[PDB]
Amino acid sequence: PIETVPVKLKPGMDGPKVKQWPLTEEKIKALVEICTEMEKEGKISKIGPENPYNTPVFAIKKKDSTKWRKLVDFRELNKRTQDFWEVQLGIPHPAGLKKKKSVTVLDVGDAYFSVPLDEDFRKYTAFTIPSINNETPGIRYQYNVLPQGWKGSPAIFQSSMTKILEPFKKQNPDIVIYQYMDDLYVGSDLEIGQHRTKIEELRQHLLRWGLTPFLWMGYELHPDKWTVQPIVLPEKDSWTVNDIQKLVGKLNWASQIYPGIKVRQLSKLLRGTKALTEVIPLTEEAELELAENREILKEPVHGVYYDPSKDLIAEIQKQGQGQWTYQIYQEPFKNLKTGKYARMRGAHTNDVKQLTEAVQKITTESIVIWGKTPKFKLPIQKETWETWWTEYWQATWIPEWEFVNTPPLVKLWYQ
Amino acid sequence: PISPIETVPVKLKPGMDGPKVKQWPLTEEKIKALVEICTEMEKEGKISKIGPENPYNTPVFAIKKKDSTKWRKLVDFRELNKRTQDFWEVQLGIPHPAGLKKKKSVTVLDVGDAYFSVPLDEDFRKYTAFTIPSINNETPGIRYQYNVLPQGWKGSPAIFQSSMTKILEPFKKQNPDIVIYQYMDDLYVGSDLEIGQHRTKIEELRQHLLRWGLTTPDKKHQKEPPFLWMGYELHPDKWTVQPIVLPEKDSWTVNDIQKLVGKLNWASQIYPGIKVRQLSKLLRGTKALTEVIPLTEEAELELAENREILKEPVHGVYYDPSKDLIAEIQKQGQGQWTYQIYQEPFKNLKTGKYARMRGAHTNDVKQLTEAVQKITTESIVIWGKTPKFKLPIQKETWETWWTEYWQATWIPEWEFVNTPPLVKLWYQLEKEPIVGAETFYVDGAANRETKLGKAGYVTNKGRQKVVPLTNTTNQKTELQAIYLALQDSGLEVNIVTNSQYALGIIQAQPDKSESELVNQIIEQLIKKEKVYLAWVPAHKGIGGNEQVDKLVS
DNA sequence: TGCCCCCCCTTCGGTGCTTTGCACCGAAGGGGGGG
Ligand SMILES: Nc1ccn([C@@H]2C[C@@H](O)[C@H](COP(=O)(O)OP(=O)(O)OP(=O)(O)O)O2)c(=O)n1
Ligand SMILES: OC[C@H]1O[C@@](CO)(O[C@H]2O[C@H](CO)[C@@H](O)[C@H](O)[C@H]2O)[C@@H](O)[C@@H]1O
Ligand SMILES: [Ca+2]
Ligand SMILES: [N+]
Repeated sequence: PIETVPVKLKPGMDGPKVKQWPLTEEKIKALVEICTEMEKEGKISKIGPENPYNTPVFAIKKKDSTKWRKLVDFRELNKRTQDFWEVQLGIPHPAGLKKKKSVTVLDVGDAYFSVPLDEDFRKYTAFTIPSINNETPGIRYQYNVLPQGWKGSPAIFQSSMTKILEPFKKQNPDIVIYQYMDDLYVGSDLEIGQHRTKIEELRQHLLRWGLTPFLWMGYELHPDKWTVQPIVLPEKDSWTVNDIQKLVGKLNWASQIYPGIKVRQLSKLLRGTKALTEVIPLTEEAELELAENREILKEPVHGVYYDPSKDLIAEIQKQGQGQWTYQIYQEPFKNLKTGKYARMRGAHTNDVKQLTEAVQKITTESIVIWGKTPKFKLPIQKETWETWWTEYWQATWIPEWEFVNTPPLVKLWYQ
Repeated sequence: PISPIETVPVKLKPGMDGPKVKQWPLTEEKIKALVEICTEMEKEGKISKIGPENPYNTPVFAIKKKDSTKWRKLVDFRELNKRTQDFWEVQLGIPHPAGLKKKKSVTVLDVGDAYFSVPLDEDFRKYTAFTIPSINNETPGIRYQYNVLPQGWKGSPAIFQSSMTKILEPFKKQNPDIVIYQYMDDLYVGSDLEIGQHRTKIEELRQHLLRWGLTTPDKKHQKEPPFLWMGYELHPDKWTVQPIVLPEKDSWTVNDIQKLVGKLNWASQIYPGIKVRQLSKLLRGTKALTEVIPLTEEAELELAENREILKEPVHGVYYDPSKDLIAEIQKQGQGQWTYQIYQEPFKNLKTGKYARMRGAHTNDVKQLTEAVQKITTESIVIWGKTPKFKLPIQKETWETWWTEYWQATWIPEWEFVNTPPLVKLWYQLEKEPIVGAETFYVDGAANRETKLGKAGYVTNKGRQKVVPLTNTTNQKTELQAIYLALQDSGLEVNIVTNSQYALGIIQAQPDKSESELVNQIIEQLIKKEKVYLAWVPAHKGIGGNEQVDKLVS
């Protein structure tokens, strides 16, 4: 007896028509078992070829989770679905979530299945389950309730969500709660035991609504312990010609971010035509030029602030030895955050696995700090990434990405 | 009329009306054979005659069935297809026999008049109107509309293939011990049951299909092996592709080579070692489809090597899920690679080849990575899992490559196989400058208008050179300056350039290039013992860079 | 002189940084195959 919220697409846009990619045996058995149970509960229904729309689908296992979790690549549908900020169903982002000592992420996507979906919009949520060796043609389904991973589900459910959270928000006014897609971010400054206690209270608080992948899992963050990776100039007392050449090339690049850096007195050290391994001392004017440049790299960049109307862009660099650097920005050279990852999972043996973990880590930080998911510039070949990335994905969302190929002519972010 | 099965709603694109294309002249031999087939569809109820209120029409023609005395009716619905709504095809791929498991009992069936056994959408039948000449356009003739799925409509294959699955879905769920491969109207059914219980379930399916208006004639009922299925021959323990005809013509046209390479690609799925590099290299060039091409000395040998592979009959085996999958790749040279997928040695499930040349500059290590990715996707398609790889590359070679490359790259669980020619890296750039090696400061420049330029170097030992270049570019002179330094240097050399373009190419350690100049640079790099490359910004008054920039500009 | 799907090989035009040359990629047209 719940009336459906009508949903429209962005004017001048058709529906998603993205082909289903091959799935491994373990993922197909997981989807067939899940989609059969979702069909009994009326949450999905079979469709035919008259529906021209389709969205890829596969399955994942979250961190330290042994059971499968259906995941739909609604990226193309989300871009074509009306932005709910214009219907005022948008969720404001609390600036204090990044300040709490601990933040726990909860998969609350299972609650969306209770709300029906607009009949005229169900045709866009179509997907297809493939068969091994194409034994059976595509078995197409479509959603009848709010699907997980769609940007419209938390917006429509937000009215229902704030009511369920009212008793807990009033008993604990110092706790920040943010909702993004199928996740619920809960942050507090309490002790770890009292924090997990308040988290367990919020779980059982949801079961009081459930009676009237599952909720039991949670992942702990510590945004107060998040650091940044600044540009650093190495400290040497004897410089070779090659050392100074690397330094001038690095400072020349860095001048695009810090316009106060000069290399006039350092370049004049490279006046002659010397062998690269020749050690050359620093002139008096060059010592002041180097010292003054380190001070500029300490102070912040002028005019760098977050614009809520612009997209976030993330670049990642493979530094080797399990090291990975990244920068988040909206306008070029106006970085909002820089960072470096090391000893992640898959280090020293799997680049695609480490890159997948880095993309997840960066997106999580972006959601906590700004409430957005950036578009990634991945240092990997297109075919290399699209072959393996699903095997290592452990998140309920999927960010936008493109592929680049930039040789590291200047070791800028990592010496 | 009678109602066969559950229909599918079909619409036109918004604001679009039906087709009005009329009919082209038809020869009398075809006009005569068409009116006979039209009467049969009226009798069975597949086509209605009333269409004076129908302003639409679509041209119709007819061609004979593949090596069969029957003529096929076809309607050129190309104008209707532009106006029909889009469908999502449920056909995602092609089944392969290498993915089949061994079964004790096998049966193959073909559905009679499949497209004509499924009711068309009621409201859409008006747009399928068509006219046929009665007697050379003397009299008006007979107009008709389709009451079933017509051959030539873009929605016919998807609608039939989906309705076929809905009918088989209850039979498959109530018989889990059975395996059914459905592809269009052809049916594969296999089980480990005794042939008596098998022929029983086969007839149960034959009645069930007849319980929805689908016939299964005995002329296409295959009961005895070898089963002809998807262009193969299915024996109980082995499978093989149907025989392949190689054109042996002495005067090769462009269209002949296209047919030749196409058949070699199809053969490479079970015949190992097929090469098509030199044969396809003859097709490159804007030549007409009728121009005769003489076969080169390398393409003639390549054709002869392929002929020797097809002389002996080869067979594949079936999949055993209890055993691991093994994929072994061999390098064939000139960017050619072949692979075999097997579970027990010398018993190949299938073979294949990767010869794609992507990028202007590459190496064998990149091409091997791409071949592994092709096999991985192919294996997930057929068997749903990634095979263990045996690669002709040493662990040390691969470790050095991926740890030092700036892009993320990886190969799944694999082991080394010492099958020459081994893939290796032909040179490695030092990470630190070489002590005691001469330092070359190279640069180039070219005039954007005259396409003339200079390229040279200057070293710390006083050595200099400048060379004038004609019909060149800024990028070519920058590459040329590096080539000059490599030619005029010892076995160990430091080279400082400002060319981002050249440094990006060389640092990726290519061993082959479409550019003659880059290949000559590669040849010099292999001769050297230690090479160090460094980049400096231009016009910054840095070392020899400011000096050599003046010499070449 | 029809429709639908998959594969490889070549060409061509669009795209974005290596920049106004060069490298990459996806579409398209040739062929193979299936029904
Ligand atoms: N050239 C072709 C070949 C096939 N088809 C599709 C594929 C299939 O879905 C259907 C053919 O229906 P039929 O049942 O008539 O197929 P046959 O020629 O084998 O006829 P028979 O054995 O029953 O005497 O139409 C098609 O459009 N055009
Ligand atoms: O990895 C990119 C690859 O994915 C596809 C199909 O799944 O598109 C998906 O990814 C794009 C890049 O983020 C999105 O723009 C798109 O919406 C999403 O479906 C392919 O288009 C692409 O090759
Ligand atoms: Ca048939
Ligand atoms: N220059």
